[PDB]
Amino acid sequence: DVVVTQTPLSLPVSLGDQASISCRSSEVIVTRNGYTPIEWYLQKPGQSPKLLIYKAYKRFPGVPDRFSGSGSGTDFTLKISRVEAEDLGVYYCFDGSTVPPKFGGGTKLEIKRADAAPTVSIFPPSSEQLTSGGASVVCFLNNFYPKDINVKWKIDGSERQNGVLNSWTDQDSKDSTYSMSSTLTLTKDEYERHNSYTCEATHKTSTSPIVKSFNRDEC
Amino acid sequence: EVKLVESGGGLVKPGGSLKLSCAASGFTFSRYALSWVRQTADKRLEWVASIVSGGNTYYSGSVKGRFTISRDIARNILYLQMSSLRSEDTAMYYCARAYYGYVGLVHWGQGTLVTVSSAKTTPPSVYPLAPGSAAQTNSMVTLGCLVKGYFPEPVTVTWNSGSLSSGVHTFPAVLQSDLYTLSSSVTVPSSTWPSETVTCNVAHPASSTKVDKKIVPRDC
Repeated sequence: DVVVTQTPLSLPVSLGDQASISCRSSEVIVTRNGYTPIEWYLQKPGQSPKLLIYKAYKRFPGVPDRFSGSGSGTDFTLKISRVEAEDLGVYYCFDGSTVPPKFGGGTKLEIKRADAAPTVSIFPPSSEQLTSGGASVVCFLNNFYPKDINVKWKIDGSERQNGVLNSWTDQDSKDSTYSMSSTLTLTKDEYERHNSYTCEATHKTSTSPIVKSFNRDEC
Repeated sequence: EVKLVESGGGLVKPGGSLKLSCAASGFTFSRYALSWVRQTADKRLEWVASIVSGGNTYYSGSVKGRFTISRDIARNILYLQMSSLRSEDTAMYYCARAYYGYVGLVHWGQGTLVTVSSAKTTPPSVYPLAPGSAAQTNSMVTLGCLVKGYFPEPVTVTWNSGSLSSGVHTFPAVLQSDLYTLSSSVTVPSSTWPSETVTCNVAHPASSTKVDKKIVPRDC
């Protein structure tokens, strides 16, 4: 059986720079002149995967000449001469030397951009939701870079490290930034036993956290 | 032009069966190898099966004996009969044609969604996310909609029927207690809302749901 290990999982690169993605099959492929079943695919955000390279080095029509494949034995790598914003997406290699063919785990190509602090906005539960007996406090941290960010909640001053879920958008297609949502969920009862709710976030762009909060005692 | 459209996806309970279809056009159907490839949540791609011009079929071991790939050269249709479905079979299924011979996979269809679970189909609850007043005096204002408790995926969200494209962030759903919840935020100039109407449009085809929710300020 063959197992294809693709690296890295995420590849950050500046526009204009070179990018290199590696795939290693657990089985050495044969052929220095007799065809090589190594293919490369790219799946753009929200789209279906598409063929870039086949036979290890041939470019499918439509694929920019910036892309090129190379390899020998167990190692194969896809290369981009100089990255364009258009290359954002997930790239996958494919080893078709045996049945069944195997795909590499995929490499997320991330476009580097200047650092940016998030725009934080907190939101109390809708009156409609309280009527139904539920209480979710939502917090948005939008348009920041890099992706890693710290989000700590505080209720009347006490950190709340439970009941808080997260979700992150993929790299923005317009500005290359990342966005994140954090949702603290509770029952109407639980929610009403306190008045002070805080969404605190510390991002690498500043040592001092960005605090955004509200008190039930207001609108 | 070469075209391939998958169909037949839906919710199915473990142990059940479902047959997927892949309608083709724009090429001599009989001449090419056709394959089904699936993609799971972890965004991982998994080759599932293929059938070549000569009639031979091939399957991945995790699917052999359960899934049956077949084609009707007469009606230009490719199929994938699934049986003894397992939770791990949940994924987006695409069909793709060989570029030539049995080389490459091109013109992938948009794919059809298959969800294997015992959970029932339930609509989402839509809640408005409005500013807790706060004078603002700021150039931009951020609004949003919390879409809670639905199943199965997916749910689409638009604002003002698509009129508001910029400043939109729709977050990926999270599965909690076999129920999905996601959110969407939109950011417009303070001179746009509340003077003009801002409505999020939520869709949940599974439950034939199409709901509109107007964001109104929290009176003070």
